[PDB]
Amino acid sequence: MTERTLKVLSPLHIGTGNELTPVDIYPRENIIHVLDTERLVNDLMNLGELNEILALLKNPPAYIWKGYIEEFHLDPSDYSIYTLKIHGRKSMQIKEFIKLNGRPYIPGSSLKGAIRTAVLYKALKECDARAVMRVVSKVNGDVARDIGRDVLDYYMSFLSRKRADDLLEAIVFGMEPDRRSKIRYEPKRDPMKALIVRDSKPVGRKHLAVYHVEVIGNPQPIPIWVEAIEPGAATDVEIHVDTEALRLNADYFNGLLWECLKERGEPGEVFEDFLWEAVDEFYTAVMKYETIEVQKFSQVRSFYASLEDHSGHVLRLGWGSGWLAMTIGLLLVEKGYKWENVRKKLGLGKKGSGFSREFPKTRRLADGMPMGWVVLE
Amino acid sequence: WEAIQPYFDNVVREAKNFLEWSPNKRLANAVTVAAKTNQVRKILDMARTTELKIKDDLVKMRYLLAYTVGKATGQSKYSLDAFHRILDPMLEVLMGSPKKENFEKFYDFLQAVVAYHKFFG
Amino acid sequence: KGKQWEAIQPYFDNVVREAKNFLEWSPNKRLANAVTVAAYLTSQGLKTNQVRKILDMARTTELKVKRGEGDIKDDLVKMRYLLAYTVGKATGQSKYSLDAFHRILDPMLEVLMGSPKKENFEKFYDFLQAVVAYHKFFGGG
Amino acid sequence: MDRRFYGKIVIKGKIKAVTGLHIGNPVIKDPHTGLPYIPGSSLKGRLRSLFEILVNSRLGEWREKYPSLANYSPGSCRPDNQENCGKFFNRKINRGWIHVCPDYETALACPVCRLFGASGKESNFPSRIIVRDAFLTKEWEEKWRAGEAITEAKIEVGIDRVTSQANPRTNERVVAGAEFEFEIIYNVENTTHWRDDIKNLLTAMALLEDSYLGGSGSRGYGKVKFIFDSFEFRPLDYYRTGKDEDIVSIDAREKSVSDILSGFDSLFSEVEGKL
Amino acid sequence: AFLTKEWEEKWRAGEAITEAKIEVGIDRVTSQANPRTNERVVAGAEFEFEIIYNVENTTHWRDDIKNLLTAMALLEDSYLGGSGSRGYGKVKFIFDSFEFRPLDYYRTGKDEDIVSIDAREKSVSDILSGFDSLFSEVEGKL
RNA sequence: CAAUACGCAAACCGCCUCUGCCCGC
Ligand SMILES: [Zn+2]
Repeated sequence: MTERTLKVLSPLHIGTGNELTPVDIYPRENIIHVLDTERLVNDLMNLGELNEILALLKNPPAYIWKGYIEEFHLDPSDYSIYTLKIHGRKSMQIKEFIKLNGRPYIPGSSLKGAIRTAVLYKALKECDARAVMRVVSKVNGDVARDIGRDVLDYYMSFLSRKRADDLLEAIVFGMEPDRRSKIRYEPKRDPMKALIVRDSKPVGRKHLAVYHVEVIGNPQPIPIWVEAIEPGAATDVEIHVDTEALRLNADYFNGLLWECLKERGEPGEVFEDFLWEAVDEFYTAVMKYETIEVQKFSQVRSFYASLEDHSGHVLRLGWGSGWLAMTIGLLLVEKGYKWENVRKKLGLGKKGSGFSREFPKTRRLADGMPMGWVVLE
Repeated sequence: WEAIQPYFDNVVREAKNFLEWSPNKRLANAVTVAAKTNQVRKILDMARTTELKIKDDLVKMRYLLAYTVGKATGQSKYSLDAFHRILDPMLEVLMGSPKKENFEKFYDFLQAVVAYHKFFG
Repeated sequence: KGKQWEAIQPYFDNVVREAKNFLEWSPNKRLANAVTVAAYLTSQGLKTNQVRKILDMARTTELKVKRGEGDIKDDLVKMRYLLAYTVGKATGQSKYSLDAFHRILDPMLEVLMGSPKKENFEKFYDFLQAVVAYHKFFGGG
Repeated sequence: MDRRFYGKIVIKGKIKAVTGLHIGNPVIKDPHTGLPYIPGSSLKGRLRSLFEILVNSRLGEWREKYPSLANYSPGSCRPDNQENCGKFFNRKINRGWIHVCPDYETALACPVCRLFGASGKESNFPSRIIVRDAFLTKEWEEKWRAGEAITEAKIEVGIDRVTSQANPRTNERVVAGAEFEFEIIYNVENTTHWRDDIKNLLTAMALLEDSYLGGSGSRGYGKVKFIFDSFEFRPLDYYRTGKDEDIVSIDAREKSVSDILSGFDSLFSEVEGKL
Repeated sequence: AFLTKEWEEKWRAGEAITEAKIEVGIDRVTSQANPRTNERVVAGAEFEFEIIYNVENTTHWRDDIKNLLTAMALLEDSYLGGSGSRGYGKVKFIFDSFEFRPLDYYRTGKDEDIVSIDAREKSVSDILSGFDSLFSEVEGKL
């Protein structure tokens, strides 16, 4: 297949590491507006200075620093998003979406990193009796992975910026020759270098709006303002596997993922079929796991029961996907105390350690919708 | 040690015009200047843009420099307004100036500040 | 091996700063020490590609000492901060290797701004190429 | 033995990027003008590497038509340290394996090495295509002057799984939509086989429109889209009279797959009368 | 051939003249990067050449200047030295002046040397129909 | 009442392997 289009079922924020200060914004109505400082500042000179360089650096009481253009001028906006929520007293930092010409698209590095989490989950399920024969070749540390006994039961005690997944990515994707440690990752040995995803077509201005993300898990909830693609927008993305790049590397790949493909048939032929069966088994499993916790908001469960009977492949993206959806640690729930000492080793809570709500405490949902759901087919 | 930095604040207030020194003072200022990288690159790399290039961009080069200190609030204006206080007194002069010349000695001063920023940390 | 990198460096560092001016000795001493300079830089990696901007900066005005200009102010400015930018851009395990190479040249650059231009910078540039040349002979490049 | 010359088929056109491109964290640029540009080696060494891999699978179909494919089995000399043996990728450059036929008459018979050139020990067969650099087009030369940014930046992140440790970096890519201007000249030396090499070069281009061009590519950093403008022939008589005696091939709105497909044999029909 | 009056001053003003291009080699299997560096002239630099043709026989100079402009008109489509097949050539002749420099020039010193018109013409435009018109007044001197 | 705690990249790979003065006095 080529040009496998998608749709959007919840708010979806792909960050760019940038926020809109209140000098960029003046909401005249329930609609909001993104003013053009470079053009507006250079357009407010004809009527005259050094006052703009003094007032913007001062940041006084925002509202008046954007409504002072209303005196003898008006109508200087760029994008003019919608607020779509009962907020905005400016006092906000709207996190902006990634845009190529002021037009929102989905980056392909972000949809590949979600498939890579789904594919990593499938490799650690099926592959401890076969995980030693992978590291039997030029690693010599599989005896430690055999005496502990499913390499996960060793890695909880093996650990006991952050390079925590360094060995686990080197077992499922790329066995190296040697290192100062036991093994390391080699980018030249990877089936995922044959997985080609591309940036999608740009979404559109009509489907972009500001949101009001409330954080739930504490008695005092906090709001975060953010912009995200509204649910119901459908764009098209093309994903294909280059099978010719796997035929050349039939002897050079050394990993547990390659030892999941030689059992479904020809390993350069079933990798694209293994790929989506890994998607609908990581993300349906994190979909069912969130029906256990009812701390959110009621209506959240009526979204999750409606995610079933929906054709296509369902997966998370973006910013509101929690620790449960960007991490192997869905599989590390069934350990309990084997992961309880290690979750405090890294540490989590700050400003000692969170005892009973260590990992799953935060839920970031926009307008009562669990954000970040995109369904391919 | 803030007074020795305030003793260097007079040295930042010494170079009112552009031609501060052709000798070691631009370094010796910058050693004591550099005694967060990610907040400045819309001026640091923006200096790299305007070098090859002009006059209408330099207003934006002065508008973004005050846009940095106007964004971050709280405890995040202190070294912000300080680093604000060095650059603009050498950029209020350079509006009506030669462009390919007379800027190099600041263009070599701008780069020398971040150079000792990473060495001292 | 690395046990030579601990002893010979600490034998040489007090001899390094005590001759901070580049016009120390035009005799056999500055070549005899320069082998010992690359002797404790042998056990470190010391990649040259980051130094290629500095050495070409030393190359492009080496012609300009030779009847080009009589001013090495604008060049030697550019050599001082970029060599601080060397750890100023590249950190890590190559930083501990490049800190020991920083401490020899930085005493000698500050001479060269007020130095003669036909003299005392040739005495630096000859000590420049003595560090590189033996470093290729002990096994580094 | 017997190097000859009948003409130089010139393939002008314009490389278009529908999706953003990267070369190499800055994209390398023309120093005298500041603009980024797609080099020569990234466009000739990319077509060779999408044609040595294509020939590797098909050593049964081309061996009846090309000699010196029987001298190799489809494989790799990466495990076994042998220079010229049954495996198809024979030259260890310093550490990489690139298929170069080690003789003139092997490369005269090879389908790859008669086109993308071949080194050797005392043979050194030279290429037949010369691929020039691609700068910006003259309508996109002026968006640099008008301040419409010919490039952009991109912040990714690398998520460590356990601690959710974000490790971001800033890629710098050419903006999607920027259009270059490429140049491939085919040096017609042997009239017996040039029907091949024109339908064989477009083979390597057509796989490139499905693959990526430089950069990462598996994340969005490719999408070449070859917009051809005009083949011409430039005969030997063009360089003596200086006329416009170069046969224009009409491909103003045609694709790489739309030339190699039905429509080929009528376009190159007057060149065959010129041989 | 040396750089033109202009490109001498771009070495005086501070602009570079040589660039360092990094090229790499890649294995088709393990994607093994094999890099290198090249010093090449910066693209767009400009050298002043001069090619003198010693006219020895007036019988055959028309068919011998045409051969020089045939070897030049191929060189503009080929490359001039270097790696070349990967872009590194692509050279283009910009003719300043053809001048005849006759025999009566060398004894006397009179500025009577025949100057042809080659202001804004390609190397293929000299050999274009008009070579009988560009070098027509050379026929009067034989 | 609204945010600030922190991160600006780590790696390996750095040239290669063919040729090196004939002819005529
Ligand atoms: Zn071959």
